[PDB]
Amino acid sequence: PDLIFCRKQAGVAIGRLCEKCDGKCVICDSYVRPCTLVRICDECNYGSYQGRCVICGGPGVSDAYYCKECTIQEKDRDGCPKIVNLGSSKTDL
Amino acid sequence: EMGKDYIYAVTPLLEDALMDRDLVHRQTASAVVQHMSLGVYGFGCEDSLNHLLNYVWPNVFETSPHVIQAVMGALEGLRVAIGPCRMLQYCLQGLFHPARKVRDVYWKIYNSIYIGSQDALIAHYPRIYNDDKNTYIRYELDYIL
Amino acid sequence: RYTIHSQLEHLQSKYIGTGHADTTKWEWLVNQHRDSYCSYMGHFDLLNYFAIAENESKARVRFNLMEKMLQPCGPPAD
Amino acid sequence: PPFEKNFYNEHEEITNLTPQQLIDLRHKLNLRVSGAAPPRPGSSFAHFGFDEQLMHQIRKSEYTQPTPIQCQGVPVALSGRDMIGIAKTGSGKTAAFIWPMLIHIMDQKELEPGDGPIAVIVCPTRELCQQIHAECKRFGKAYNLRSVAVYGGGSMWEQAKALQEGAEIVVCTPGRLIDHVKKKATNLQRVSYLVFDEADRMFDMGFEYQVRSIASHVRPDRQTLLFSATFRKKIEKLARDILIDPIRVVQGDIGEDVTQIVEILHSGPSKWNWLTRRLVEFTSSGSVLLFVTKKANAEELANNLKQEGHNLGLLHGDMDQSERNKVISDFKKKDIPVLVATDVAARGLDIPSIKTVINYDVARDIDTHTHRIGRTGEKGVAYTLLTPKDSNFAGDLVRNLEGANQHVSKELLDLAMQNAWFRKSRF
Ligand SMILES: [Zn+2]
Ligand SMILES: [Zn+2]
Ligand SMILES: [Zn+2]
Repeated sequence: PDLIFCRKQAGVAIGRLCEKCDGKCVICDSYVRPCTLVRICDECNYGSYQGRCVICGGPGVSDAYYCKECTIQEKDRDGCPKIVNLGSSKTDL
Repeated sequence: EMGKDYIYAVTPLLEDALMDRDLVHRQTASAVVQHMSLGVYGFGCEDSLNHLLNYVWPNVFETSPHVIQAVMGALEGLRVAIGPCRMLQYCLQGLFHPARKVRDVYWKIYNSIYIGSQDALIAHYPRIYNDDKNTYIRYELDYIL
Repeated sequence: RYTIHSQLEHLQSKYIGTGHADTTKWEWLVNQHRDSYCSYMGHFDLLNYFAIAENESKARVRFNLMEKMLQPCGPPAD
Repeated sequence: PPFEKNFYNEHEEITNLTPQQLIDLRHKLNLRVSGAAPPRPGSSFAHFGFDEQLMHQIRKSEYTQPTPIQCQGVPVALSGRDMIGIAKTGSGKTAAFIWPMLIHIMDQKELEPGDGPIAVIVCPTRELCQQIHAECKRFGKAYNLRSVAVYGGGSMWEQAKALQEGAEIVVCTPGRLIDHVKKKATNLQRVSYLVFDEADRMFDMGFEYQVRSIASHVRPDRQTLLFSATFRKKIEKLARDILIDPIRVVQGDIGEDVTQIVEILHSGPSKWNWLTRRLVEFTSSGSVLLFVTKKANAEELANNLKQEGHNLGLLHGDMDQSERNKVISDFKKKDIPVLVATDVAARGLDIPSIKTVINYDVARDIDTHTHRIGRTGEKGVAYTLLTPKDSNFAGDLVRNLEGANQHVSKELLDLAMQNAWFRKSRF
């Protein structure tokens, strides 16, 4: 898998989720207790990328959250959690 | 937090499972320990979780990716539940071991404990003495009023 | 070869104060002293304590702690 | 010099047990016992046959009646057998190996000037050394035997002096014993009874190299006892290396075996007819996993099975990940009932539907053998195919089967017994 996190300084944009992966934690893939709202960086929310899914990239229909365990361990305090595809290009998958 | 009355009942099963030939047993048992320790935090089950930490630790010398990834997550949850002091006390053994493998593993564990709760470690570092050339004692903390 | 796990471990090595298997005692203890001084400057009552113990003003204690941050523990070996 | 190991005379009450009574006695003692021809356990000091001098010290103990690990371990050790005791502190295990040690020592010539110890007990810590030493001096007084403790963290020079005065028993930590031996404070030339206590703790504390060095420098026809609170692959491998046909004694609550069938065939090429006559019946029970070591052999077997009309997959180490995942998925979903794999490629095959594992080509070693047959399901069986060129492996396999209380056919035993290193060292 050629997938990393963005991990840039996140700003005031809010992450979205498509309807497949809707109630998951963007970090640990859990469904128990969504706690903290996800912020993304300004580059990952731009132009045609505005409003896409943080996890997969599809059309977003709800807000993305950190679960309670990640909030307790302070995993919301790293960079932008958008998934980046290194094996392909920008307008690719 | 409802699971705080039921850690003692489950500890023997987990002790058997964390000492087992099957790798999936140990991986899943470390997942259990992680979720227990994060679920009870600020309720006082440090005795039970210290007992379980004794059985989690021998698995840090594991070459398998998913197993070592489960063990590290259990250790990070036990950091939150138990305190960085006990984790630092377990970790100070092998930071300067002669064996480069032991040093690798222990510095991984220490770097986790350091990135999480860097400021709490100021109170838990041990006393290291001055040699001929360098001063390593912290004197302000020895001041008495 | 690009995984999330090797990206996490490389970002850990970028956090100042982190070490590896070739870290020396000198480096470890210099990190300890530097964040000890930063924490004394952050916490107000530890600084009150030191300022009463050594009969100095708080601004003077902060300036002294800042000056001691450039080379704590003396110079390195080699 | 020759020495005796077997000092045991089974009590009639124990000889007179029916097979069912024996099974129920071990259940009552909460013990699981394996190995070749284990002695029956006793249940009383009378069954151990101790004389009045030893019983005198035992009655001033701290003991009645014997503990379970003593009940089984004392007859094992008195019989001269090696032993793996999987048991926790302080289940009476220390006395379990100390009492037979005393009897063993008493049979030999007394110490001459220059003689090293007859028995050595190796410990992870000074603390345990001192406890074990205290017990050795207590019980050893029954026969006026001398014990010296040499451990790290203790005076090198006082220990050297005590060793020079002479001792039948040395209790030690591993590195410190080795140090005194190299310094010629003592020597291992009279050691015939060797105990490694808390061997798991010793490995965890970094002592495996020292433990192995000691074992390597003590005469190989010694009696050796190994105790651990846990069994893990590291200690099991150790036991294979430093014990000879041990009886394995496990306290029940600390433990928690695959059905093996071994066939001895004419030659490598005759494995094919063996397999084609049986493979359909095997697939009727569930999925079938065939192991080989070499890619070329995997390929040849798989190609022949395909030509034979079988619906099978192949898994070898040169497969890319997607290639690999397809085969494993097909096997998991039962799209293919049969899979040929090499050892190196077999990750991902802990599949419940596997009811037959076949070791078609012989495993490189017994560790690999164990890893292979672990893939089997219960209702599941692991077949191993040997030929007359596999006699060395056969010896290791016999010992593996015996430790697992599995059947050792006459044919298999005869094959193993072809080699002197097996046929003699054999208990
Ligand atoms: Zn999470
Ligand atoms: Zn971003
Ligand atoms: Zn999505």
